[PDB]
Amino acid sequence: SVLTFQQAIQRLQDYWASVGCAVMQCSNTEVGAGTMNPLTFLRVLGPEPWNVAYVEPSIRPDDSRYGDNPNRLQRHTQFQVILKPDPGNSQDLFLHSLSALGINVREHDIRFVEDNWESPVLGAWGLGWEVWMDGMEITQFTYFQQSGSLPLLPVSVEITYGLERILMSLQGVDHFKNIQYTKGITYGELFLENEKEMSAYYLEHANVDNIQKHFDDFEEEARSLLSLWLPIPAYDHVLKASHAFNILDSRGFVGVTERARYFGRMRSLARQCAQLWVKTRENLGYPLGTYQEVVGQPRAFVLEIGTEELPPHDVIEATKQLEKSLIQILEKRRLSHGKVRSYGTPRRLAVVVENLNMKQMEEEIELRGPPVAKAFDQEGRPTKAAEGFCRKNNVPIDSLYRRTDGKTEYIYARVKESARFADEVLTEDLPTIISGISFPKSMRWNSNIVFSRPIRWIFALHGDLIVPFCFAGISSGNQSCGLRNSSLANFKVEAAELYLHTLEKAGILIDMQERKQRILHDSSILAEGVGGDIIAPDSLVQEVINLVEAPMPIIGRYDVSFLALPKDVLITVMQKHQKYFPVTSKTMGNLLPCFITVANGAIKEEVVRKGNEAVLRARYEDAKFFYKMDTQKKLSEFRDQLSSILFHERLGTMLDKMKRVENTVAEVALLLGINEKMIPAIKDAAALAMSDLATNIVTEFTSLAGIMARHYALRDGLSEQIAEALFEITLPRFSGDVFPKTDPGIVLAVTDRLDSLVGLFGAGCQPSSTNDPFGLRRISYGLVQILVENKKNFDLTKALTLVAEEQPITIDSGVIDEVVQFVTRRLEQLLVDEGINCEIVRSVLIERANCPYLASQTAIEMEAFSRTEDFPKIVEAYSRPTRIIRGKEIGSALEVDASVFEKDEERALWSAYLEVADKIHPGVDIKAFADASLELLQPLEDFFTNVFVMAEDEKVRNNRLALLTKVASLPKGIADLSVLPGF
RNA sequence: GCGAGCGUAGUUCAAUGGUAAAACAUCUCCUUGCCAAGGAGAAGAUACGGGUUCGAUUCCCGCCGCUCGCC
Repeated sequence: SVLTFQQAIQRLQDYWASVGCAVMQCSNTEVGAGTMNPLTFLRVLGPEPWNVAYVEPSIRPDDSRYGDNPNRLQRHTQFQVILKPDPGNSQDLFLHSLSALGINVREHDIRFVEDNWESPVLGAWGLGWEVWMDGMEITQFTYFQQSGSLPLLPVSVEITYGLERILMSLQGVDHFKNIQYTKGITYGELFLENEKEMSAYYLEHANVDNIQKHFDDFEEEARSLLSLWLPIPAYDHVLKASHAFNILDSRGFVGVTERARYFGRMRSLARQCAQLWVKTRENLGYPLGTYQEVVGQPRAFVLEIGTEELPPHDVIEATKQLEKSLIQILEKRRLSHGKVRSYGTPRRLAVVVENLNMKQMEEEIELRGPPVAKAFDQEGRPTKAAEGFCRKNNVPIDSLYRRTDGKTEYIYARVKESARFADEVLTEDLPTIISGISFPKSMRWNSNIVFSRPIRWIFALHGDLIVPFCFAGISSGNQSCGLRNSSLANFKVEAAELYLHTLEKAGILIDMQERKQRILHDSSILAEGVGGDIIAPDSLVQEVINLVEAPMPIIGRYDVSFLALPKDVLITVMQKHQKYFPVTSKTMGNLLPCFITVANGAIKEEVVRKGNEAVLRARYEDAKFFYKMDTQKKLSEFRDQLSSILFHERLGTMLDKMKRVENTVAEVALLLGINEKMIPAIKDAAALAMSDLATNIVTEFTSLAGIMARHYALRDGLSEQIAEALFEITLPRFSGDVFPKTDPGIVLAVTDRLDSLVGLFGAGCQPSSTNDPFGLRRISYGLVQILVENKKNFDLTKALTLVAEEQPITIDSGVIDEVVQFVTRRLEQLLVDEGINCEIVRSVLIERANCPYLASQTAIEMEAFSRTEDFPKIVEAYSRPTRIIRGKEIGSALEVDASVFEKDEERALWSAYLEVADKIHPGVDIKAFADASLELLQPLEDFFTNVFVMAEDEKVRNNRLALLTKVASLPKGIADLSVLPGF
């Protein structure tokens, strides 16, 4: 029959005992996971080999739900296996485990989807995958690299089965209380009331001060026993203190600001138990050993680097910096070739260079060295440089001559190219090619070489002969693994020109652009067989392509009564978590009860559809309960939960922040010049803002912040524009998203971004680093795009003098004069990379930098004027009276008068100044300026020609100074003309 | 938190294994004087430290600053 719950264990722990793991027992203290058991956190540190495997429950109380939802339990059993050192087969033993416990691995769909692991409390992290059998995540698989705070050597492999998410799939059961434990008895009929009334304890009746005391008591005892040098009890007390913190957090007694203190209090206990254990081991001497460690026509050249499953976006950025790094070094070494072409797959990165040469080019080239001054001399030609110049080239020293190299120097000679057979060249240069590829996250598995996933085979051939070398303990050869668990899981390719034809004879489609066209072209037949078509945003196809090797699509049905949910929760479940394709009927274009999934390989396609249909019958069944729990109360009541989300420590939660916005959004609608008959209809849509952030859905689907506020608002019976404005307080959410277009949608999206700037700035967290906490870059970058894309006239130095007045911490006039600069630099960077010149955007941003729309308007309109032949007339016309007045003690400020203006050309210059200054007002555009100064430039050169400005008289020489101070100051407000070149 | 790319006169930019160039700015000499303009001349730099090589601005390592993605 089927596997019961105890046979699963009785077979897993004897299979893993045939391999060689010791089989221990669980602990006797409450833990939350398995990786914190005393014998997998302590005993991975050191040189000590530790193959072990055990079974333990895990108790985490904040997941207690009275035992009703069929997936979450407050006490669930695991199965943990740790292998140190990494044996090498570490994921071909796993798939023998699976078919050992009665699974048919040639029939289901086993997928290795990447998921890293990190935990700051223990101070550990590692890289690895999670295993999807028919859509269900069943197992985690990790290589460790830190533990405590000291790096690991050698690294450990951790495999952690979860034995109640496996047994519901292997048995056709939807609710855990129907799982057959042994022949006759059920799982519910053993653990139901423990599930039911330990929840009431961890959830309602836990005495919450006799735990607050026990936390500190355990902390003190573990800190004391770390001074008699006793690691064992000094860690058990850490275990039973981090337990008592969990049933504090569950009861809700931990506020919002104590968590950052509790985590710190308990992290430095595990951080310093580790350094004691690793030493008390080595004072014994490590009683468990120690870990120490030809000429012919051209032929093709193929190089493949097998791997274990890379992420979906480490194939794309590593199939480029390999082909480029090969293109360079093929010609750096004087070798000729043809059509070079790369490829990719989750577990191989191939490159093909066609008809590669057989020898180097072998031509003689000139080469000039040091000048005749340094090396050559009269009767002293060889000093110390000529010999060094001929030694590295071994040409005889009397084979040199001179050339007019600028100054008729630099003696030189010829050299040779030294043909080297094109297969002893690559031996020297390939390892530094393969070692060149660099990723953001990277591993170590058996040495100090770094890569993103372990390399398992290298297939590098040329013609018929093998290019021999070694990288990371693997000697290159001519074998390759095909589609896993098939008849061609290992083949050998003879000649490098029948590589591709052999590869696709084992099922693999390696050409990346011909997997997209066999996904999106066998999905359409399915979607049209039912009546509709797919929804494939090309940010999802680029991540479904690189999860598969030989694709195969399948349609599946889910229930119709789930169609009452919002459309944008159905599609987000089906896309961002399971990676499916929704289906919409192309007549009346809303959703249908179908989905399309992409299997991988030789699949039964009768069990995988039936297995996938029953996972999003469960995720939908949870989201529907959340939704029905969220329509129990009117939306205006979800505000008063907001006071339990942290924003920043010394300034507080989110409820106070949204409190500080209703009181200022009544003026930012006057700075932008918004119509009067909408300043009412904004403010009531300002109290409801950011309310959905405490909802039940949005805590689960944290990407629906903003959608599931408009959905509730419209349903409650508000206006349309209120609900629509309740959505664009979040736009834009990343780089390249739509901006707020409606009128009351700008006010709020601007008023929020003013606060999150002025508060975070005037309260310590300044971005002065390469480190970016709190995202102060994009928050400051979006505030200028909401304006330059929307034709709005703003004042950055008045709004920041008014949205800083509200904060709880005091804001002095000096700290808002750096926010303006941190915004202006961002505007300059936005403006330069639009194909603008760099010198004009620094001559408009000196006084037009306040209103970010007029600046971006008048900096594009100034370059086109700079390229016309009036720029050199104006930039000089205004430079003749600003240099001549570099300081001569002009004291009588205005002085522009006819008191004594007995000058000849003054009487015709001041008139021109008045008739132009009557046009140029402090906000004029650049063209009226550029046509109003061209007629002023002549009386200038008719004034300077005659009048001797400098003082031949004592008092009356200030007219002649003010009359030019004015003509010099006219462009104050339009452009700072003393920076542009050509002055 | 991690990666990626960068750093040359005062501002912008060429070059590369072995006399670091040019533009604008600055200075002096000219005089239908003080501004501008046309002419001659002069001075001025590889962020910093370390490594090989006879010689590194260039190849290698380490420190400081800047810009950009993810967290």
